[PDB]
Amino acid sequence: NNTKAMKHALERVQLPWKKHSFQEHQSVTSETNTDEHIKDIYDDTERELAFYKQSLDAVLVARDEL
Amino acid sequence: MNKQRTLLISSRGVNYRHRHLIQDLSGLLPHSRKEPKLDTLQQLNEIAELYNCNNVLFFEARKHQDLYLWLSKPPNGPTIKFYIQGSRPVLSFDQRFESSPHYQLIKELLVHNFGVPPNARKSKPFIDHVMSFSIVDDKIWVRTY
Amino acid sequence: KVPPTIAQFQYTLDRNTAAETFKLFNKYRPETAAEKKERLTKEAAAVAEGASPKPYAVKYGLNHVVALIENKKAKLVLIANDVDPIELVVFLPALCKKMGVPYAIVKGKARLGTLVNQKTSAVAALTEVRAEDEAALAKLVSTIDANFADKYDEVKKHW
Amino acid sequence: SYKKGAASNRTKFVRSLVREIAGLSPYERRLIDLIRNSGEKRARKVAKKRLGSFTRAKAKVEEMNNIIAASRRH
Amino acid sequence: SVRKRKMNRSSVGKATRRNKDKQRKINIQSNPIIAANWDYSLTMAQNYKKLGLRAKLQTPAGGKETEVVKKLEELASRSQSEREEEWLEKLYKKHGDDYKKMFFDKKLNIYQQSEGDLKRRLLRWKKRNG
Amino acid sequence: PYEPLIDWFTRHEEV
Amino acid sequence: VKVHFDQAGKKVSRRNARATRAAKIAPRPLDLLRPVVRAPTVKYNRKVRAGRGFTLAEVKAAGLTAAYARTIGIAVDHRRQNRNQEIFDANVQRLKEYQSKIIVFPRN
Amino acid sequence: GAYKYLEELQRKKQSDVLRFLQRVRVWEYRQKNVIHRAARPTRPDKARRLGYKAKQGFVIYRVRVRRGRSLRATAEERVGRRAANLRVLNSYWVNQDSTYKYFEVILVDPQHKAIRRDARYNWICDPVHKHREARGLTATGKKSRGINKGHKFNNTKAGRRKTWKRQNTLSLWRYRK
RNA sequence: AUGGUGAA
RNA sequence: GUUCUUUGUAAAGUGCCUUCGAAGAGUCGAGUUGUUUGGGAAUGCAGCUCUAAGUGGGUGGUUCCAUCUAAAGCUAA
RNA sequence: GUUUGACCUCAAAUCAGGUAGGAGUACCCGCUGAACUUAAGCAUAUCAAUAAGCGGAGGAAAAGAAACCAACCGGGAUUGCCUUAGUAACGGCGAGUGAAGCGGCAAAAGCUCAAAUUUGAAAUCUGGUACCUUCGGUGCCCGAGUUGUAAUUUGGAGAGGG
Repeated sequence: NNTKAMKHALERVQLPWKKHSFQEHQSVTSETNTDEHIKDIYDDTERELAFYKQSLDAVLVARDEL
Repeated sequence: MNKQRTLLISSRGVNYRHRHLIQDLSGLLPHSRKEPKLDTLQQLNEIAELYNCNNVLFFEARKHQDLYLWLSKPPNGPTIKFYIQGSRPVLSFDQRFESSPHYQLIKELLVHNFGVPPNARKSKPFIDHVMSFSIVDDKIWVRTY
Repeated sequence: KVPPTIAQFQYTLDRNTAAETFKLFNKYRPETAAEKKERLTKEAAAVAEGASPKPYAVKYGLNHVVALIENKKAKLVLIANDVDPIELVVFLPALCKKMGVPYAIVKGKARLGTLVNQKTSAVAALTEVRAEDEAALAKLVSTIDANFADKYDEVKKHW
Repeated sequence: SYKKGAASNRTKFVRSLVREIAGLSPYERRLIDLIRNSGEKRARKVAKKRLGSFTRAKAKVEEMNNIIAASRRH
Repeated sequence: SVRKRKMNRSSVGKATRRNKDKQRKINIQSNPIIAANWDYSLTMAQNYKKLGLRAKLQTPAGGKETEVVKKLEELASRSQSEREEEWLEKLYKKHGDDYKKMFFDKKLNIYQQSEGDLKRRLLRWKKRNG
Repeated sequence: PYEPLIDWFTRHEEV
Repeated sequence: VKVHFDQAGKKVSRRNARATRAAKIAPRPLDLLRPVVRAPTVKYNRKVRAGRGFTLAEVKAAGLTAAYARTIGIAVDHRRQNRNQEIFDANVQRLKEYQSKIIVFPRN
Repeated sequence: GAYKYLEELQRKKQSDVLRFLQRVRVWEYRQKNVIHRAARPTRPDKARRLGYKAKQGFVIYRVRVRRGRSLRATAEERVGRRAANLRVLNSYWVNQDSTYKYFEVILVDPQHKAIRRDARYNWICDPVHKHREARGLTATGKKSRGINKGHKFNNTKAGRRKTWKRQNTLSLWRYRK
């Protein structure tokens, strides 16, 4: 696998969403959540809550522009 | 401006755990198209020639226990293989996606494919659910609430 | 209401032509089972104690015929309209048209059977012919092509 | 597969002979019209629906053009 | 039983069969040379090895020449038709050994048989005659 | 419903 | 709830059968001469077992003909194929010995 | 060699030639009985290629059946019941109405010396073939019994009761395993 | 429960 | 073993050379309603709607490669 | 010829020849099909692709000569046994359900149609009748059959010729 042709794919395929309003995009990009900090990756305990917290906090970023 | 149509296709042999995922995603997405069947490969690019679909969802059938999914585009789109063991939705993503072109490009596809363009043929004005996208241990996790 | 390739039949050969067909055809009778047997007993009597040419008789199995048209052996073909499954022959007038083999739909499926020692025949054809009747055949053919093929050019059309 | 199925001159002939003798079934009777007015794009759509797979319909629509083109000119 | 009971009760008589000796002591049938050299006290396999001939051709599961000579002993020791011959006489007396002319003839060579077929018959006919 | 059978194949005789 | 009480009898059944088939087929050896075959898969490919029948190819190269083989008590399987050169040699060797072994009685 | 054209003709079923033949006969058979003898088998190609010969002893029946166990089978099953002395050999589709389906089932007299004699058929005279259709031994019954070769027919390859009993009953040897 | 025999 | 008859340009087999060279449709397939299973790639079947191909078609494995030839039938242990 | 004859179709007979039914039913093949009971109430899982009921056979039945299994230095119809294995796999992962390929053995057997013309001769068969060496053969007649009965061919090719 190589990333030379991968950046060629970021050219033609990838569409601008910043020029357009949030109406057309409708996708929240929840930054700073790395989610490798989650305690217990096999037993599935903090994995349920941290994904639930990333989802509902993204609603309020989109609510202001709604 | 955002006008895209989704297309759902499945190979010979799909039921229970895979059809529950096909029949519900086709229902949750209002711009989705439900087609009979297929078998291999170049032909897939000619299906989009008919319906003017801007997206594709192909489910493969191999070693009797696994799952294989292909994901591509109409004109000159590149492919990624997957191996997992009617209200308008809201998307949510991760920091680890934008770290590299390997996951940034899949972030681009999932926005317009698995999500929704607003001007849709079966579009409902009310909201009900939010989508959960995140990466842990190299693979993606999807749940709906 | 009839689709054109069915009732390409019923527009059969006329009275005067028809009789003249049999005028020729009854000349080319296959030997009867009685006759064939006596012929051979005549041989056995002779050949047990002490040369022949190939014998012209008309040809009569649907198979045999569909073999013969398309192989060019056939010269004239006679096709009876009323048949239990019509489909058993519907292709046959077109096949002949395509191999350019002269054909005529005759009236009376039993009437074919006459000329051939059988009960019915659906189809009989005169492949090879005697020297004297060679001209008689080729003229009949022309007669048929006038009063049947050229008269009914619109048999492939009209319901 | 050694005895796959080479075309054969006789069989080819028969297929076409029958193709013209029978005429055309109602969906195909609709289909040739759907070529002559709405284009090969919309023609394939009904064909894919009316038969099973697209591969079936594709080979079907391709046979349609062979009929229409060879009919009017020759 | 119901039906069995009647039978023991009846003065008809059962269809008594003593067929239990013969299921073991089987006489060899197929070969007469083997027949005299086949000890019935011995088993099937044991009999074979006393002869020479193999009983089995594969590797068996589990464990373990006077007659065969007499078998090699037995291993050391058609005309043409009345018309065909008479028809061949007709050819030879017409052409002799000119097979080409004979093959293109119509009066004697009807069934258009080729030289090789014809001369073969002739070589044969010459062996019963001259 | 009743088109004339246009003989698209028998038009040309076989050699 | 089935129980094999018969195990004892059934063998003594099967044995008499072999006896009578031998009484019937006297000088012949009960079974047809089968080939030698490499078994399938990684788990087993170390093993060469018996196979079903010799291939027409093997047969033709041995010196005898398909139908006639069958009548000399050689098994012939027609779907088996010849891909392994070491197999092919080993079978054709097994046949030629067989043909040196056999003593074929005439029809007089 | 008509059976190449006949074959290919019968492929194009909704097409104009065969389409018109249907509407005639479908009325013609609805004139006649339920189960009756038919003279010569209407789709004779199919009859040949299902083991019918045109010799004395082979008997074609035409049968009509309601729409909605299978049809093709009941078709055979019903004729067996009437024409008792004959064995069913096979059946085939001829015509579907809106309410009724029609089959031209083929039958053989086992008692007829013409079939008792000839080699190719006298197998059917063997008493192990009384009511083939009543045991799904017809081509259709064999299909409905899911009897094929492959991965697909693993729970039903050699007796679906034979494979159930084999699994649902404990087996024990003298020297217990 | 199934399948049967009776019955103002 | 003993014999009585075997026939007719009869019936095949092998190798080589040349000339050809057809294999099952209201089926496969697809949609759906039930039934069957422990069956995850609705498996199998039925009903109903539609319904094909011939350098084909069916099934499997990482862009090819392997494998068989359905929709007819018989058959000891 | 307003006669007469072909055929096709439908009948008929206390005509000639046949045959089906019913009994048995352990086993086998279809079809139909519960409930007490098991996880906590019961719709699935579960009793259970059971019992009863229906239809159909045989000395066995069924199955069967790949639209098979495989991923290999490939096997090679089917059935059974041992093993695979309580494994894979499924199951409010629970009552639990539960294979298969390989491997070892038992036994081993393969074949027939439909497919393109006997066309220089339907070469095939049912029956009736007279004889004969009568599980049949022959002659003679009658029919059946060209909407195809025989010979040849079934992919392992095969056929035409030399």
